[PDB]
Formats: sequence, C-alpha cells, structure tokens
Amino acid sequence: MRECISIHVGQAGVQIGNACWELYCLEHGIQPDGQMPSDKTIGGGDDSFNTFFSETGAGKHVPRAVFVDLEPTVIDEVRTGTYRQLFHPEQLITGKEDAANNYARGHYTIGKEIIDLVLDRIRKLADQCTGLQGFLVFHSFGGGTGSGFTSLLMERLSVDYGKKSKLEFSIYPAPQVSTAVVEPYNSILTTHTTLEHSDCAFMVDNEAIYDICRRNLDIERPTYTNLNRLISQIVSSITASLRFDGALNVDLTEFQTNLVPYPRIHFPLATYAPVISAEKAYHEQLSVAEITNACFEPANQMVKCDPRHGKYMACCLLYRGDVVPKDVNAAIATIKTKRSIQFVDWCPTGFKVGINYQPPTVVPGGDLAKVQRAVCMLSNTTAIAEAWARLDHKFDLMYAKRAFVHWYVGEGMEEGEFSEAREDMAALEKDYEEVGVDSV
Amino acid sequence: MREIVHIQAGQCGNQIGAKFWEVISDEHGIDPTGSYHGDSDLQLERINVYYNEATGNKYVPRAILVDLEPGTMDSVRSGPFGQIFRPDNFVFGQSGAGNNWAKGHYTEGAELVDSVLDVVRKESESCDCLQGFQLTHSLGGGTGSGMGTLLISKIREEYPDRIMNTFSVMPSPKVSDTVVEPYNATLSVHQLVENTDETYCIDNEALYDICFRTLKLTTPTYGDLNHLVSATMSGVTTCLRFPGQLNADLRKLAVNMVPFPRLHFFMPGFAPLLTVPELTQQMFDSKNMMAACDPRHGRYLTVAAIFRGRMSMKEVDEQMLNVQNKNSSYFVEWIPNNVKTAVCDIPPRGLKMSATFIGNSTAIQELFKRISEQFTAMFRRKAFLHWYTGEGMDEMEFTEAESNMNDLVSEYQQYQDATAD
Amino acid sequence: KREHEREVIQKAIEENNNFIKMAKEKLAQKMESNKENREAHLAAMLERLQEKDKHAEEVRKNKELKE
Ligand SMILES: Nc1nc2c(ncn2[C@@H]2O[C@H](COP(=O)(O)OP(=O)(O)OP(=O)(O)O)[C@@H](O)[C@H]2O)c(=O)[nH]1
Ligand SMILES: Nc1nc2c(ncn2[C@@H]2O[C@H](COP(=O)(O)OP(=O)(O)O)[C@@H](O)[C@H]2O)c(=O)[nH]1
Ligand SMILES: COC(=O)Nc1nc2ccc(C(=O)c3cccs3)cc2[nH]1
Ligand SMILES: [Ca+2]
Ligand SMILES: [Mg+2]
Repeated sequence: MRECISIHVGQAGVQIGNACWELYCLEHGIQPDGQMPSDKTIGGGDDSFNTFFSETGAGKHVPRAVFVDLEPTVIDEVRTGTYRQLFHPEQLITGKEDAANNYARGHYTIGKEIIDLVLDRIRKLADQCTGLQGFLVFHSFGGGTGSGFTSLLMERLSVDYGKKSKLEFSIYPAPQVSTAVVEPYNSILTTHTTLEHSDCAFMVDNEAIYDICRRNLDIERPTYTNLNRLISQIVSSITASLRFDGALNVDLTEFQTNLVPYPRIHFPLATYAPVISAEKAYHEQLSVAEITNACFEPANQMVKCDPRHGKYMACCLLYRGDVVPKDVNAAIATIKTKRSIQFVDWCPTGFKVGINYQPPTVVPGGDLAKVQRAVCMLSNTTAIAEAWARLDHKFDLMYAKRAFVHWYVGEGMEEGEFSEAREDMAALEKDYEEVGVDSV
Repeated sequence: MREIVHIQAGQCGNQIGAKFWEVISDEHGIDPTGSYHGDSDLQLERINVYYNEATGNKYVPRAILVDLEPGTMDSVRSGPFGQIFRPDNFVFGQSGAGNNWAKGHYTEGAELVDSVLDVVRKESESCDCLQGFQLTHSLGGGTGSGMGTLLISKIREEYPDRIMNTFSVMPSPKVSDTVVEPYNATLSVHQLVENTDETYCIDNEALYDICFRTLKLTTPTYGDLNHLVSATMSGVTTCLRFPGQLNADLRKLAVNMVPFPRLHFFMPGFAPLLTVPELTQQMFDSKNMMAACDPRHGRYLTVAAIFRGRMSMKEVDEQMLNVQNKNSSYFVEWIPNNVKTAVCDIPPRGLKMSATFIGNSTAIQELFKRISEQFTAMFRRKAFLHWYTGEGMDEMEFTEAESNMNDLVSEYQQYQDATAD
Repeated sequence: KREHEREVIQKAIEENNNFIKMAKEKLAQKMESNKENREAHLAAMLERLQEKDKHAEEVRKNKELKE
C-alpha cells in the first residue's frame, strides 16, 4: 500500500504533471494506453509502483492523480494528448474562466465554485487506497489558480484528511519566463495561507532552471517544455524512493524526519546532477565523486541562494543508478574536507544517504543526456531564506503604493490579509535567522 | 471559448471599426463572404474570439454597428467586408447628434440605446464564456462620444463583472475644425475614467504628426490616419487571436497593466512606420507613439510590447533588457519587472516583422493637459454652452468633468514623483 | 503508567481534532467575510450607476421645463 495521490493545480502544476507522469511511465515500462506487460498481477497489486499507479481489471495502470485548472485549454491538451488514455475523464477537472493571476479569484470568487467537485474527485481516489500516505501538490506561486486555489485546497484537505501528509512542489516566480507583475502578491499570500497545512515544500526557482537549461544544456532560450523536463527529473529523483524498491533504498519520509527540525522550517533546497547534453556526455563518464561534488556547486541548485553563506541543518543524498556505498562514502569524505559546509551547533553533521538501483530515464527527443548515475541532494539550509527575502522585497515595493491591490479588494479581499500575510513572512525570515544562531 | 463582443459607435468608431475587421479577417484568412480560405490552423485556433460560426462554412464578426445617423451604415454595408456583418446587428437612428455630447448621452442616444443593448444581450447570451467588450469611437463628436459612454454605463449595469476596453480617438485641431470638441472629450473622459478597464488613447494629433513628418504625407486623409489605427489595433489584439506564449484573457492582461483603477489610459505605439535592436529602439521612441506625449517627460508604470514575425527570441530578450537598462530612470522603481514582452510567429500583412507597443505612462497627462487647456479656454466664455444646457445639462456637470480630469492629471503626477524610499 | 499512556493518545486526538476544527471555522469565516465584501463592492458600483440614471431623468425633465 502506502499510496500517494498527486494533485496538479493551474497551468504550471498541470504541465509539470504531464512531464512527470510521462517520465514515470517510461521508468516503469507503462505504455501510453496504460498497459504494462511486465506486470503479471492483473487488476491490482502491492508493488512499489502501485503507490503512484492504480490498476483496472483490463490491465490499465492509472495515475493516482487529479488535474485541476479554472480554465480548460491547458488540461484540454492532456485530454487530447499522447497520454489521454492514461487518465479517466473524471481525473481532469476544468472551469471556464481562470483567476487572471489574481489570488482572490483562485481562493474565493472562482475557486469556491469548483472546490467541492475537486474534493469529491480526490475522495474517489482516496477511497481506492488501502493505506493512503498523503498528497503531492504541484502549483505555481504566481498564478491565480496556482496560488489562490491551491491554498484553498490545502485548507480543505487539512479538514477532510486530518494530519495526513501534504507535500508541495512549488514554482517560484522568475521574470525571465513570466508576463505577470502581481506574482509577488500571490506568492506571499499562498505561502502564508499554506504554511500551516504543508509538511514539506520543494521550491523550484524558474530562474535557476532557466539558467541550468541555458548553461548546461546549451538551450538558447528555454521554454516551459525545456524547464518541465528538467523539473520532472528532480521530481522523479525525489519520488523514486516511493516508486521503486531496493535494499539501500531510503523512503522519502525518513529523509523528511531529518529535513524538518521545526514545522515552519520545511523548505528543502534541491540540487541535481548531472545535467549534461548528449554532445558533451559522449565519451565522458560522470563518476560518483564527480556528480556528488556537483551538488555543492550553487549553479546546480533548484533555488538561487548561497548555502556557503548560510548554515546547514540537514544534508541528504538521493542517488539513482550505478552507485554503491563505498564510492559514496569516499566522495563525501573528500567533499567534507574541501567544501564550505557548516552546520548549526544543535544538529549532527552526517549526510543521510539513499540509493535506488534503477538508473535515470530520459524522454525521447529531450535535451538531457542519458546517464548511468544521477544524484539529488536535499539540504536544509538557512540560505533558502534568501529566496523569501527577494520576494518579500518586491512585495514591499508595490504594497507601499498599494499597486494592483484594487484588483484583490474588488474580488472581496481586505488590506488586512496582505499585511497579515506579509508579517507571517517577516516572522518566517526571522525564524530562519534564529535557527542559525549558536546555542547558549 | 473566449468571446469578445465588439461595438463601434459614431462615424469615427464605425470606420476604424470597419478597418479593424478588414485587417483581422485578412489575417485569419476569411473573405467578405465569411468563408475560410487560409493555410494554417493557427488562423482558426482562436477564430471564436471575434467570430461566431454560423451557417455551414461561415464566420460572422461578433460586432455591433451603432450610429445616430443612417449615413455611415450604408458606407459600411457598401465598403469591403460589408456583407460579412450580421444585418440585425445594424442599429441606427435617423437623428444625427450633430457633434453634441448631450444629444448622444441624454437625449437622442438615450432613446436608441435600448435597441442597442438588445443586440448586445443577444450576442452575449450566445457566449460560452464572455471575456469582455471593446468599443471603437471618438471623443470629439457626439454619437460615439456621448452615446458610446452611455452605452458603457448601461453595459456595466448588466455586466458588472466583465472587462470593458475602449479604443478612443482623441480630438485634434490639426485634423478637425470643429470648435466644440474639447467639451465632448472632457465630458467623455469623465465617464471613461470611471467605467472602463483599458482605454487606448488614439490621439489624432499624433496620427497626423506621424503621417505628415514621418510618412511624408502632405494633407493626410482619414484613410491615412486609420491605417496606423488598424495596424495598432491588430497588434494589441494579436495575443488574443493567435496561440503563442500568452495564456491571457482581457482580465489577466488588464490585471498586469493597470496598477491603479483610474490610471488605465494607454499610449500605444507601432514600429516601423529591420533588426530587432532597431525595432526595439523605435517602439520606445516618442515619434512612434499614437498619443502626442513624450515618454521621457514622465515614467512608465507598466509596459507591454508585442513582436511579430520570425526573429531571434534570444535577441528580443537582450534588447528589452538593454533598453530598460539605458532608460532606467523612465520606469518606476516601485513596480518590479513592469516591462513585459510577447512574440507571435505570424507577421502582419506587408511587414516581415513589426512591433506593437502598449505603454501605461504618467506622461499621458500631457494629452489630458492639452484637452484641459482647450476646454478651459471655451468654458471661460461659456462659448457654445447653450447647445448643452439646451438638452438639459447644468454648468456644474461641466465643472465636475473639468476637475475630475484635473484630478486625473495630478494623480499621474503623484505616482511620477513617487520614490521607493 | 497506563493512565499516562491513555492521556498521551487522548491529547494527540484532542490536538488533531482542534486543528481540524479551527481550520474549518477560520476558513468558513474567511469565505463569509469575502462574500460580504465582494457583494458590498458590487452593490456600491450599481448604486453609483443608479444615481446616474436618476441624474439622466432630471436632465431630460429639466429640458421639458425649458419650453
Ligand atoms: N516551470 C514552469 N513554470 C510555469 C509553467 N507554466 C506557467 N509557469 C509559471 O507560472 C506562473 C504563472 O502562473 P500559471 O500557472 O500560468 O497561472 P495559473 O496557475 O494557471 O492561474 P491563472 O491566473 O488562473 O491562470 C509564471 O511565473 C510562469 O512562469 C510551466 O509549464 N513550467
Ligand atoms: N482617426 C480618425 N478620426 C476620425 C475619423 N472620423 C472622425 N474622426 C474624428 O472624430 C471626431 C468627430 O467625431 P465623429 O465620429 O464625426 O462624431 P459622431 O459620428 O457624431 O459620433 C473628429 O475629431 C474627427 O477628427 C476617422 O475615420 N479616423
Ligand atoms: C481589446 O482589448 C485589448 O486587447 N486589451 C489588451 N490589453 C493588453 C495587454 C498586453 C497585451 C500583450 O500583447 C502583451 C505583450 C507582452 C506581454 S503582454 C495585449 C493586450 N490587449
Ligand atoms: Ca499488478
Ligand atoms: Mg491559467
């Protein structure tokens, strides 16, 4: 058992969902029609891939997933795309009019009209689980649906599913691939609202992904298609421990025990390696030592920040492919005596290590080279607070003049929700500062 | 789908309206019969935004043609693509407003406005999910100005949660001799500032100065002025009519462009009148603006620019970065990332690449100051004031419209002088 | 020790229920506050449009008491 239900909210959430589930299918040998030849137990099973896939009597393997958007055109591409047979029509939910990059519309005006239907469809997935573990919520910070509706959904999920775990994959706004101006507002609002209802959240900075695609994959001007394929690999590395088995496999929940020292401190920094093109990977093996060392090169982080100017509270290494502990241990020993790695004084310094033997897969016609071994580092660093600081500052600049606020007030919100949300963010930044001060 | 309901009022509104439909029908590949004969499915992807599907193989503009005089109605019916418009959507009076705003807003127009709303309601209710309305009109006349703003007030009463955008043509002595126009403009602005989401200030003064000094056209015709207008209107609606980088309806576009409800008056621009650096420099140039204002006399609150044609996307990103860097002072610092760009693969007809510019600049106050100057020069003498009191208006309504536009100007000045610290 | 064991799991139940309760209440209060504000905002907008209609008939009336 131990099923996980994925929920994809808004354009960013949905389209990243496409990338992930396509990648999952390739990893498990699941065809676009849902058929999986290597699976001999027809109509059910308790295999590791069953955490993410349910099974019909006709042998179809169905994602434990709901797609939600307040506007239909993004999800419509899923309904008519390559993997349309994968999903039951009731897993794909759309309204007619989006939130127009307005949190208020996503959380209130438009969201309330569809939230009951969404909870019903999620309930129908939960009822088919023999031991539901929790949820995975994919969304942007900047969208009106990604921010507003997600926080509404997270609030309702806490009511309907008690303390059942809820994890986030959140897209942090970058101007390079955005045409919105009010995203700092939506970002601060959803973070404040969701903070109590999320157990762990993986922020993905679009600028970090954009840079990596440009510098490492030599993509002149990355698209959402380019970003999502990279993001899906990081998401895959993180969920791999839930979907595959293995002696040296360590479950995500065990890493979570180390990553979250206080409820509010639940934002791990992800670093992934190797990201390399086919052209450059030819005749060039990337050893365990080489990719491990790349985890401490800030250019490979999912979020722009400098851990070398912060403190560590946890460090996890999630390997996949041709990797054995002996090589890991040696690589780590080298790094510990050559890197700027400093822990807070109230936390042990050892690196928690996981290894899945099944190697990384690539999507056909993608940009990433197929490699024999990859690694995702999940660290808890005070430096992640830099991402809050940049966002909060953009917020302050606009809010001082009350720019764009009338759009929010017009949909029923009050200025008091803004200041309250901002104060939570100020306290959050101070929390990250306080955990880094040495003990008495 | 995502409907826009189009409305054109008065003479100016109807002829720039007809030009708009000609240009976009050409782009979407439909002929005056209403039949599609294109080559790309990208022409039909969002065909529903401005067209209803009808009889077998036929596309009919979701447009409503309005005027207090029947003259221009026949002109459109006789003009190219005249047989593509829905006959019932022609709503005309016999009256003729005679450049009297009061006649348009309170008297003649008020009697006709109901049958107009009837056609609006019929188009709107047939809509899968109406995203909003757009109005083409001038502010200097009587019908498009007076009845147009009355129509807006009435539509917002039945559709208070729909987007209302106008393409408003601003009066200039260089184009029209009519003396009373600063009255009609000031009265209309008093309405637009309260009841619209976006107003594209199509300034006849700027249209004239472009045709004359740039296009080197001695004594320019309305056809010359409107060619610029059609090219601009085509540009500002490109992201709505073609699938591209933007997944944005009228509301989302307004949300990211209008930081303050009253400050929704955009100065549009076009280029050219070519390399990407050249295109980008021109579109930020004061000579290429469709509103007679110098952007370097104020600051940009928000900016949107649409590039069209097959060009280097990387180069566009770099040139936009370059322009903002070299012109940093002219963008307000307290709105981060306020300059946004989109690119459409499909170029306009005749140009292998172009650029449409939408600026929300505090320098638009210069346009309102010009009108205010001409207005106040009449109102001191109460010149021609009896044409308005005659219809039942009071002088106070003139004072209020004057001071409201004065407030608008001071408000633009407020945010122009604001700093981050 | 047995009584302490019971009190621990009872506390865990009480806290989880309290979290669920307060979340349900705070959300219901937020949706209600939002519904009121939005309605008041739209009501104010319509009332403004209604004075303009009242003004328009006082204008047309003024014109007949002109003759
Ligand atoms: N990485 C990535 N980011 C995306 C993608 N799509 C949108 N975004 C980002 O999401 C933000 C905008 O939010 P959206 O997800 O598009 O909006 P939404 O959730 O659909 O909410 P609405 O306002 O109602 O449309 C911007 O910062 C985009 O850069 C995507 O496919 N991949
Ligand atoms: N750019 C442009 N301006 C016009 C056109 N027709 C009229 N105008 C302007 O509109 C103003 C007069 O408004 P008009 O449309 O004649 O008033 P109405 O028909 O009674 O509503 C004058 O300032 C004209 O310069 C046109 O085709 N193009
Ligand atoms: C009919 O009314 C309008 O088309 N309104 C409108 N408002 C707009 C704002 C922006 C844009 C646009 O094309 C963008 C280019 C780059 C970022 S947005 C287009 C817009 N169109
Ligand atoms: Ca099975
Ligand atoms: Mg969306």
